[PDB]
Amino acid sequence: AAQTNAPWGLARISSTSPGTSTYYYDESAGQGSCVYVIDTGIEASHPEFEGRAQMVKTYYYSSRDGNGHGTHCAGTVGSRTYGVAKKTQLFGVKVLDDNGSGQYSTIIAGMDFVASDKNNRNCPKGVVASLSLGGGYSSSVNSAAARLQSSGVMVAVAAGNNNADARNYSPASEPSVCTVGASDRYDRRSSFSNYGSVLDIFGPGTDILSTWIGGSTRSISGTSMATPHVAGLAAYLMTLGKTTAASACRYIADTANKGDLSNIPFGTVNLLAYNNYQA
Repeated sequence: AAQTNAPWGLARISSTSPGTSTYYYDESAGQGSCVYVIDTGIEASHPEFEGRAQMVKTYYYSSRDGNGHGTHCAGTVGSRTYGVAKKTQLFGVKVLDDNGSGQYSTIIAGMDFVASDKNNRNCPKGVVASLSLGGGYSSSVNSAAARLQSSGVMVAVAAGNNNADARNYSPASEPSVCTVGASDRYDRRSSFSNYGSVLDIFGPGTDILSTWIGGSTRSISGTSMATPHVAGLAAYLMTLGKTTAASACRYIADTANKGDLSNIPFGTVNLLAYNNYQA
């Protein structure tokens, strides 16, 4: 399938070269997979989600996304126009308040929620969790992410936006999950992207168009935007049967575009997420 005039990041993940604008992908499109977006919520009523999004849990007075961040990330995972995996099921877990903040204890509870809640959902092709959040190093936060991964969920987490080594941030620094840095449309490391040995992969993160609250759209930047590209890619590849939740991060690294990014510090992987789809 070909989506013309796609957001640059979608075109990038199906291309061996920057500078194109059509996204190419197998029409299975993540059907039968599920992606949990653990964030500020999801505006499930947005036409772009086509009834495939729902809120499953909140720790606050509403499950609505009063911020936009979670809706934007969910749109990159799975919206019809802005999403990588256009037929996946999206499940929102609101661990962040409408200002985008959340206590680590709530975030940990949300991760353990997903590890159990997947047993209440129909996801025959597999389960992914996208975590566009983080703070300073916490062994308890890392351990929660490790448990979620161990339970059979492909966990993708943001590297962070500090232009620093991600070893000092959580859950970015957890070795067993997929830690995602950000790149721009010219294949440069995004100016804010964290780096370091703990990163597994880069995805598009600068000037990413996606859904927003109030039935709208906007372009924003962050490792928060790169993470759902990788989460959606995992769901797409799992639906294709090419990999599993336990092996998808490694498979994405195996099949990535290699050595094409600039300003990657010595010791950080130079790997850009790529679907290897041959139309």
